[PDB]
Amino acid sequence: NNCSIFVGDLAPNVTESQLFELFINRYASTSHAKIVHDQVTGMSKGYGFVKFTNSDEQQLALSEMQGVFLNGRAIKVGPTSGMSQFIYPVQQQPSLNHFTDPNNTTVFIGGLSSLVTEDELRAYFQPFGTIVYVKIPVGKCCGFVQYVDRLSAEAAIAGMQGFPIANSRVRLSWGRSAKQTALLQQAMLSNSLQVQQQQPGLQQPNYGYIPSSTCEANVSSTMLPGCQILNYSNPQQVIMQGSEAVVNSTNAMLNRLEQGSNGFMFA
Amino acid sequence: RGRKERENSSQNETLKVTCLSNKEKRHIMHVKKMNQKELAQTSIDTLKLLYDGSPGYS
Amino acid sequence: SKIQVAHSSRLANLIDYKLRVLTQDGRVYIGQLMAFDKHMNLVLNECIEERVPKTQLDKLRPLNIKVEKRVLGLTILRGEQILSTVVEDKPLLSKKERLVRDKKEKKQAQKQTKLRKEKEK
Amino acid sequence: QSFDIWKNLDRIRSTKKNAGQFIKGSLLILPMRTEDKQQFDECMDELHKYISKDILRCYPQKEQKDEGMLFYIVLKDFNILDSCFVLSVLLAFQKRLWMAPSEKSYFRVPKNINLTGSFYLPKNIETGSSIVEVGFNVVPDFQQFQVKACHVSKFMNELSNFFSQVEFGKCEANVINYFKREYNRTYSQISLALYELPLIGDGLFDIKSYISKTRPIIETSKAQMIKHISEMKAYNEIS
RNA sequence: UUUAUCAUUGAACUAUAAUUGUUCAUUGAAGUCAUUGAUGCAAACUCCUUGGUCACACACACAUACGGCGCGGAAGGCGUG
Repeated sequence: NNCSIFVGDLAPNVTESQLFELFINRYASTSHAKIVHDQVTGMSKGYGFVKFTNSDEQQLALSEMQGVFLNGRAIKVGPTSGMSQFIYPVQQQPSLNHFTDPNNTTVFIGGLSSLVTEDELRAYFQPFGTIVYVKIPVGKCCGFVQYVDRLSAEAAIAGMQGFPIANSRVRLSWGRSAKQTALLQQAMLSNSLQVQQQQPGLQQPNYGYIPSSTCEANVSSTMLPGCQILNYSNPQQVIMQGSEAVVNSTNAMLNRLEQGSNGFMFA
Repeated sequence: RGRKERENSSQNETLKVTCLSNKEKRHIMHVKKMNQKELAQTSIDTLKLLYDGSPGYS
Repeated sequence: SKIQVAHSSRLANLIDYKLRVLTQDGRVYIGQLMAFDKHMNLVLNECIEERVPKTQLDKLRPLNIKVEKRVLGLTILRGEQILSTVVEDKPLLSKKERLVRDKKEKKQAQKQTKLRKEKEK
Repeated sequence: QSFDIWKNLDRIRSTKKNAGQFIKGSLLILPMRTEDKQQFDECMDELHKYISKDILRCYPQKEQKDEGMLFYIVLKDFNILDSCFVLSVLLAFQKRLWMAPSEKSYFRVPKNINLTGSFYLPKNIETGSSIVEVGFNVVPDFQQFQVKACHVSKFMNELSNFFSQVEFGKCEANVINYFKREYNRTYSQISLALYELPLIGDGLFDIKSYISKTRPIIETSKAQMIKHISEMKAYNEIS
């Protein structure tokens, strides 16, 4: 619930530790407490906020601290939050499946003919973005393509939909990883919870990375914003983006054409 | 009024009048007055807080 | 304009009439007077200022005349650069209704003086 | 129909329902570019022998690049037929130099060529297909109009259907010099932008402060990326 | 229908001007927006404020031209206490 109480008219010799001792551990459990001090002087202005988890304990603390002796003066611990037309919109949650997760960047591919390999399936989904693994289940005619970016997954689904691989139309949707699929199979065999977990984020902001950018290959980088600074390596580590990237990619694609004209690789 | 307007209007239908008590209309008109004054006093202030880190904000 | 302006009235009696006041230029102001003074400085409610252009003046010299009207609202005009004033349009409420309104204003003013005498005690 | 200009000119004179009246307050500007001048001069002398001086005027450049010239062709107070004739001749000539260097006829258009061009008009237009408008024009005052991939008769019919619907009027007097100054200013800006292309690294970006301004930040971002890779490896691990 | 800045010079120039006129430009002082602008002309549609939206009747009067001989309201003139 996180009920907030606003203590006011406090004394000057009352720090955040004394307010946390007077708020928490007295028939309640205050989650946070912060006294609003001055911006440049450092002295307290006499006001402070205390946010607790339960609303009943915060209401009991506000009813018990109404007029209590706080450093020689009153506490005034009445609540701050909790007929206008304008109210903020409130929403429920979609219970966190693998469709309604905005951080879910792995695409479930199906409808295969049990004939495509892993390197060839990497070669289908390589220029859409950087990639981490292309492993597929055996005998299940399906697979998993996990990117790093979500816009790369959007481009992959918007381009690769309706594309027949080996005379067999593709089915693109969302899905979890292999460990989460094993956890869902273990929780669905007994049918107790069958709860999923959200995919972890990127610990944003990230100034250096540019989305939907691939690089296969000393480095004197100027770190200019028009170019690229950092990138994810192709398996995996973090590489500094050099200037001789399009040259190495051109040499790599010419080598790929030379080795694919003969039959040394099918991808 | 005209005759044929009276034979047309008194035969179509009879509508229902809604009406409220004294405290209900008083509370509703007081809420409408506070809404009219809070709309007359408000203004959109999105461009001030949306360009807050702009180099010409100062 | 069949208004029949009063035959023995002055500026104290012509108050709240929709005047059509003429100036030295001819910039005619139309509006209700609400006050005057010794120099004939006239405030004008819902006033409009009308002129004629220089091209329309040739047609006006011996029919339709396209006057230029600007809206001033509540203005206060000086008595130096004015020439003549007439009464164009009658007000909304009548003489008996203004008499009842003036009696209500007198009774309200006497009640306000009784309230000031009660607050002074 | 045919590949001749004059037969389509007779056809467009015939069945356009008294199209002899010109447009009041009409203006068109066609800026074109030629590799050489001597081949252009004979065709322009033939055009001035065919089209009068009051209708069409020509404006040279200042010879700043010395290789690519820029010539303005301003059609002022023109009729609908002379506009089609001038645009057909110029759109044939500025592509015949690349396609047919051995045909040698300034008024006979072959069949292998398609007419595709771009011409400016003033903003005060009222239209109330092969010729389209543009979005995000580069000129502040004028509107760019595009024609693409047409034969001779389709070019005639489309230009006549375009000028039969549009309504011009009230152009500014020395708007030609205004367009000249604005066009030269815009393309001098993009030429200066191409001049800024070798000056990216260490030239004019204050690299000495920009390295120290972003030296801890890229390191912390790289640490966040390494933490993201390690957390992804822990997330995909069965164990 | 009518206007949308001047001056010095360069390559020609009509030329009594502070090269006025014609094509191109460097520079110098202010530099209304408006050209879908301004003036004149002309029609149609729509919407706002006002009323006695009143009492009887859907009626054969008048050269002294019109029975002003109902209940009022709005503006005004004249006369009396």
